[PDB]
Amino acid sequence: DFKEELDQWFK
Amino acid sequence: NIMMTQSPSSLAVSAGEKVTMSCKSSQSVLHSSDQKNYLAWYQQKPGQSPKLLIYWASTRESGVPDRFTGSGSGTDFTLTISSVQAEDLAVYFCHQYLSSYTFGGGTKLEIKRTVAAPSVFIFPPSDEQLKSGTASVVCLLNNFYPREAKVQWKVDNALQSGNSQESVTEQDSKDSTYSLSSTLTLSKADYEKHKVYACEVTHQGLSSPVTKSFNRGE
Amino acid sequence: EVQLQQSGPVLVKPGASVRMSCKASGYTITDYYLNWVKQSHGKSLEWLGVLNPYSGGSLYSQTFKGKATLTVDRSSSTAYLELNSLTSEDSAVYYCARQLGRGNGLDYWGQGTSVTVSSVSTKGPSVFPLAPSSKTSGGTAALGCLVKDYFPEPVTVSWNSGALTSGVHTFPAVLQSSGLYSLSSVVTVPSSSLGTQTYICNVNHKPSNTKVDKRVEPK
Repeated sequence: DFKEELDQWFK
Repeated sequence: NIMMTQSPSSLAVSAGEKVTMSCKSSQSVLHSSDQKNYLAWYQQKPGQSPKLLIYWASTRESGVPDRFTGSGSGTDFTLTISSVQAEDLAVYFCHQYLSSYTFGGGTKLEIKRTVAAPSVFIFPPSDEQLKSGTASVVCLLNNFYPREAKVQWKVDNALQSGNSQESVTEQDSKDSTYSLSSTLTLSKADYEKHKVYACEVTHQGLSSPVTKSFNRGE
Repeated sequence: EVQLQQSGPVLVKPGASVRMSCKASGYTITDYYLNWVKQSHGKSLEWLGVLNPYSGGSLYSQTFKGKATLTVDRSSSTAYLELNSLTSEDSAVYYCARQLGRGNGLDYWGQGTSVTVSSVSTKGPSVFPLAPSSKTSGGTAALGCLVKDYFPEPVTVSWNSGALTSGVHTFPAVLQSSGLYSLSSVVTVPSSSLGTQTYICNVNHKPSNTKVDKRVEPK
């Protein structure tokens, strides 16, 4: 979901 | 998306009082990798940009006074102001950034103070505007409380209607008062047909209406 | 110190595109992420997306995918937001706000860019003095400026180039029957020094390129 997408994008 | 609901919509307290305001998320905002509630609080004073107060639900940003404290877990969050100051008037927003960022609807914090009657001023139209063919007459109500006030325009004691507009300021961050401006707009031809231009003000600080007036052409 | 300086207010026709800027100063723009947040009214905030100034990449809210585009000029320390296919509902103040990392709040916000989407023509206001006179209060005098008939919002008013702020009241604009706005800005000053102090209202209406410095004298 978006939360996971935020996780990966900020890495 | 995660929806944020704040309550109450607004509240008002005297300086020195304690305030708590609520922020509920439609689901958990707890980030698993660091076990932090991705929850933030912002203060937005009138005419200013938002200011970060709290993050991780309870961690106070550098430079934020200790009287601001955030608390809560799961879906129920709280901002507490231990001793409200006159400058604390703002809309307070909560903010989840676990998922696609969403903000609460805000809680508007207002200040209560003693009754203050307005100081009333009246301004004839400028000679510059009159030459253009319009006459705007301005009535000013300065630094009053509470917010409720009534302006009535009188032209040689005839009550006007439909030819004025007014607005009130935000609350003052220092003395907690309000100010109001009202404009009576007439054509130049109508303006020159009368003598006395008066603004009559009613307010809780006045036992009877206050009239400020001028004589046109004097 | 840290500053996020955003570009001035704009009027745009429905259907068109607009690009606004957000210039970082007082810190290295590549050390923080930069979000864009829309404020449609005092009690509303809506997130558009986030920019990685170092890499140039962006992550958009699903709501603004295909609508907003985030870019950056690292050499000029400036980030940009472009909005396309503008509708009257896109009218709002748009903030840029920096964010250190995934778990941080939006720790610093620009002053915002007011975007008005409308078919109404720009109009610059007239600026008229509100002159002090006997109609005074206990050693004080009120004076001001009337900023009449302009579109769109906002106009900003300062007094004596920002050196006079105490006792100033700049009132919210009123929407006139014509669809144009008017506002007043007033200040209370000592009556004793009306003859030695000079009071000038600085009226800015960027959409009409209006910059007026009006001196307000008694009578």
